[PDB]
Amino acid sequence: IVGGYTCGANTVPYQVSLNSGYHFCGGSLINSQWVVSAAHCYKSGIQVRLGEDNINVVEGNEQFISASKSIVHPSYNSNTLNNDIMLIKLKSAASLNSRVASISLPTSCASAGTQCLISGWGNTKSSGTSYPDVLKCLKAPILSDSSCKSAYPGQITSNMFCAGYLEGGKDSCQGDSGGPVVCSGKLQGIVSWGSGCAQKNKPGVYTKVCNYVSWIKQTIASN
Ligand SMILES: N=C(N)N1CCCCC1
Ligand SMILES: [Ca+2]
Repeated sequence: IVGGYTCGANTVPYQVSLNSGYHFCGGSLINSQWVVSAAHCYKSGIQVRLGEDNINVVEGNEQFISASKSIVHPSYNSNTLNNDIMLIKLKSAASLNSRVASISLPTSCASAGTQCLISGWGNTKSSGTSYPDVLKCLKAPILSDSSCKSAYPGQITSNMFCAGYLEGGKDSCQGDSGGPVVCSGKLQGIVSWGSGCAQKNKPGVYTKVCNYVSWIKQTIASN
């Protein structure tokens, strides 16, 4: 996250870190046994880390649980990033409390102008590299579809939205991928792609979760 603030320990209780020997992507806990992340974060050998603040220090609220099954969306296209969503099943259920909690799925899609919270452990610089150890947060609005399409001609599908600031300076960045965009207490986006980080006229692009609720629910019911 570029241009954000330190969230505070366990203030984003649905945020997870995906670990394969190191943090590589975020995700969101949607019930006690399932996480949703970005398809472009897929790899084998995932450990899900819940209850994290500092990802390099054991602070006492962590739960570390291996994945048993990953499911990339059937129509994910790695060239265009259309349908950039995956589900991860945990080998055992997490123990839910005030510091480790699920986030609700939306019943309706959010409109442009709605303020949302984006969070992650990704790079904090738009030039160069500095990775934080503690969770960072950013408040940002959903942008109109017309603004989003004008920023990225030919690249925005109905399964994507833009959020952030056209003036630059505040955005998600590398290592934030897969993490949550929460608006009015519901999961509306997944950190997906963008051009650089925090550049003028190049806002972040997010997977539009409201289009996937039926697939999520059906998949969880059957796996
Ligand atoms: N929001 C931006 N700029 N991103 C998404 C996360 C990876 C880098 C590009
Ligand atoms: Ca920790």
